[PDB]
Amino acid sequence: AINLIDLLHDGFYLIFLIRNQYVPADPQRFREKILDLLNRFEQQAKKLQFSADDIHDAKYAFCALIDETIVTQQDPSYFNLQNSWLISPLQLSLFGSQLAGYQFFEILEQLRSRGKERLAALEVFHYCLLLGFQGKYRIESIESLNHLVARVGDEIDYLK
Repeated sequence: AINLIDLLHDGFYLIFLIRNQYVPADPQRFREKILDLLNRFEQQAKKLQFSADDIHDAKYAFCALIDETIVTQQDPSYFNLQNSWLISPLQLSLFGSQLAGYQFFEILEQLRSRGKERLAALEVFHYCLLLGFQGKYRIESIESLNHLVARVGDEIDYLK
């Protein structure tokens, strides 16, 4: 009954704080807190017997989401947290990737297709979309992204 969204409950709250304009007092202590929460999340998700791909893709989505929340911030208070983060964004540090804007949506299309068998992973990718992740849709039309969020949400409602 515990979900992958619930294991990331501590990590998503810190996403919510940055969205809510809270600024970490210590950027590098903030970053090691994220890394330890992702290992906690993995150790706990592995013991609850979630598949290695579900664990991998939930952490991937959260890292794509935390990276873009931080880098898109325009208010000048975030200037020191952005300057320490851009040294190594977690997409690049943990996955060697800079293609998350596109590949988050490739992985999402794989999970929509797998439906019930990967629905724990797909609930995470939907929740990253409700907490502001845009990726590749930021420069394309944005209404296209709301309709995508709406129907992935519908499919999750349907799969229950």
